[PDB]
This record gives sequence, structure tokens and C-alpha cells, in this order.
Amino acid sequence: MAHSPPGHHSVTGRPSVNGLALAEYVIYRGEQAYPEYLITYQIMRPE
Amino acid sequence: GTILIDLSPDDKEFQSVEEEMQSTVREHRDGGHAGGIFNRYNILKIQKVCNKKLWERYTHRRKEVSEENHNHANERMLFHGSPFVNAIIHKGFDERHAYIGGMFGAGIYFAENSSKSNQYVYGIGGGTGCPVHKDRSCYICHRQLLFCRVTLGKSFLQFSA
Ligand SMILES: Cc1ccc(-c2nc3c(O)cccc3c(=O)[nH]2)cc1
Ligand SMILES: [Zn+2]
Repeated sequence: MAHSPPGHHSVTGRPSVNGLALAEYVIYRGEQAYPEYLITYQIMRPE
Repeated sequence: GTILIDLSPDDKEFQSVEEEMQSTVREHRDGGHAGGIFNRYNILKIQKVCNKKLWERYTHRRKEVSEENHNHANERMLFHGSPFVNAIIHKGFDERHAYIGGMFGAGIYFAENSSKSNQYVYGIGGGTGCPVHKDRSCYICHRQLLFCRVTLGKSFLQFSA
């Protein structure tokens, strides 16, 4: 993996074109996330 | 040392996790190419992932970050979709689970939009879709996503398309 930018712990990707998109985030150390919930699902065909 | 505990659909915790999953679906610029065409999900199961060693690894690092950032971990709950979901819940996140070609460099990527994470369930770009039908928009096969506790600390802001 790469390193966080100097003086930072993560990167935030702010949406700058699509006004409906929410943010995306990147961490560079696996210890900074815990997989708390496992969700099993199907996508549903629109009617 | 991981165990999976099923939540009941009547449990408040099941219901608040389902609502975050459903309410963060959006349309994608690929018209559904990577993750399929859908406005909502059929939730089949929600399980709590319990591993004492992995939790202590997380909290140890959270405390380091917080102490570097005026006692503020900047902790969020975010989605992650991956072909490696089964390894992640048993061994934790590490360098093997990074998106090497991501536009913010090789790191582990998380989304506010559950539908963004759904694009990676079957691999980068949806890979070849489900293993059974080779269909990125399969409505039959069961998918899995993680809803994760993530320490951001001081985050670098990238404005981007
Ligand atoms: C091998 C691999 C590659 C990308 C992902 C992934 N990428 C994301 C992204 O680029 C933005 C927002 C979320 C994700 C994500 O959930 N998984 C997971 C595993
Ligand atoms: Zn299928």
C-alpha cells in the first residue's frame, strides 16, 4: 500500500461533478478499520 | 477467532443497519454496468462480526490516531465490497485487500453509498459477475457487503470528478 499524505491519516474523495454522489474514503493501514457487520442480500429488479 | 452472530429482523440494530444500506442507494454513471440495475435490495441476513483480537487491534490504532488529532478519531460507519470478504472477516484488513489501481493510490477504499460498494462485490468493475451465471446484474445470487467502523483521523481532502 501507499502512505497517507504527510500529516494525515486518510484521504477523502469529495464528489465534484455528480451532485448526488456521496463521499468515498481511503485508509493506508488495515488497523484503521473493523468489519462490524456482514450483510447478505440480493439486488432487486425494478418494476 | 471470528464468530458470526445473527441479528433478528425485530432488533433495532438490524433495522438501523438495513436503513443505512437501503437509503444510500444511488444511480451510477455506468448505467448499472458494474453493479447491476436496481433501486433497492432484498436483505436476507445481517450478522455481527465478533473477534476480540481484531477489535483490540482496531482500538489500539484508534487511540494512536486520536492522540495525534486533539482526541478525535473521526470515526465513521462505511461500506466495503470485495471479493475477499471472507478473508477479511477472519483475518482483518491488510495490504492484500487494497485497490492497487485506485485513483487515490493503493489503499483500502470505503463508501458512504452502499451501491458504490456493490460495484466491487464480484471484483473491480464487477469482474465477470456472479460465479454461477456470469451476470453482473444477477437478481438470483446472494451477495455480501461489509458495514465497517473506520478511523479517518485528519483526512486529506481531494476534490474530484
Ligand atoms: C480488490 C478490490 C478493489 C476495490 C475495492 C473497493 N473499491 C471501492 C472504491 O474504489 C470506492 C468506494 C468503495 C470501494 C469498495 O467498497 N471496494 C475492493 C476490493
Ligand atoms: Zn447469479
